[PDB]
Amino acid sequence: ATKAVCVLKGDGPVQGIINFEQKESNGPVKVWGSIKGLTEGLHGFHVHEFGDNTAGCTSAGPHFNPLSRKHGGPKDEERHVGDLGNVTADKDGVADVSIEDSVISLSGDHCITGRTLVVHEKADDLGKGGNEESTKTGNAGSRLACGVIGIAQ
Amino acid sequence: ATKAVCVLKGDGPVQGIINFEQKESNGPVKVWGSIKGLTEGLHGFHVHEFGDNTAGCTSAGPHFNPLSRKHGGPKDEERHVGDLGNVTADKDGVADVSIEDSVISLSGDHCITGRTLVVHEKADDLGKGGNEESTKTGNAGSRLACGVIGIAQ
Ligand SMILES: CN1CCCN(c2ncnc3ccccc23)CC1
Ligand SMILES: CN1CCCN(c2ncnc3ccccc23)CC1
Ligand SMILES: [Cu+2]
Ligand SMILES: [Cu+2]
Ligand SMILES: [Zn+2]
Ligand SMILES: [Zn+2]
Repeated sequence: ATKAVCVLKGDGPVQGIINFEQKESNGPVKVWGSIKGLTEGLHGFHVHEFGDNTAGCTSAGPHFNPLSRKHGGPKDEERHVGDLGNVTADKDGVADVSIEDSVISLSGDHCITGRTLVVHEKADDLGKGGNEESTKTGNAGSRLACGVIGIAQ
Repeated sequence: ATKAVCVLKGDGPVQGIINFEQKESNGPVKVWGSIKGLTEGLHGFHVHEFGDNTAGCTSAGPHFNPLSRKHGGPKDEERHVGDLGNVTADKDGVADVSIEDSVISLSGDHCITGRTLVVHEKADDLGKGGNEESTKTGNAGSRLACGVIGIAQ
């Protein structure tokens, strides 16, 4: 298998740890971990293009989009490679994450390693919000925490 | 050109920013930036194998060594791919870095993107210290600051 990992930090209380594992080349990637310090509800969760956090999470640029598509949800055909939807926090501010995604990869042109995982301020509307920004960012707002996705042992 | 970047942080006062640029595929890589908060003297400077900072800089593992060689300096034929020698701080605590290396790459099997850059506690002896550890780590001590090397715009 191929493995990757991301430590999420920002300027506020949000922080987390997310693991990625891919059994086979071109097969699905399991994504799991925990994020804390959140407000209750949905927070957009995306791989952004650049693994640059020079100036904070803003430096990571737009959602990772090697296939030239519009923004969507992870269950949509029309989506960015980096569109992993939302994580959902309870009242305690914790999101336990355990999903599988077929579009991200840990090798090749869909590879997310060396890019930035970001957890956002607000819900991602998954492109269904009825404005142009919806089909670009999902209207998920600012970047609460992020980290560069790295190769794991 | 291909570009990458790394934000160095840790538990202490050391922090920095390092840029990488590779003009031609498989060509030399320019490495430049600044590290502050260092004690006066040499600090070992390496790409480590993993981009895992789960538990801090320790999680990055040994030096990036795809060819299973012994530790050396950047000028040596016998070196780890990640062996970038030392950065050198004055009394101001600053090392202003400007290196070119032809062994590291931002593509291929020697790609450093997705791995961890680390600045160490003390001098790297470039494998000339006369003990087994010299030939593994350069006796450069603990990990003051690190970050995952990411794809840049
Ligand atoms: C509760 N935990 C302990 C075992 C580590 N965990 C996993 N390990 C390996 N692969 C996974 C794939 C999908 C979801 C979780 C895991 C689960 C976290
Ligand atoms: C457009 N680019 C990134 C920053 C500017 N560039 C540099 N390249 C290489 N070394 C440097 C050392 C100090 C300051 C700037 C650079 C040229 C490539
Ligand atoms: Cu996003
Ligand atoms: Cu090192
Ligand atoms: Zn998107
Ligand atoms: Zn080494």
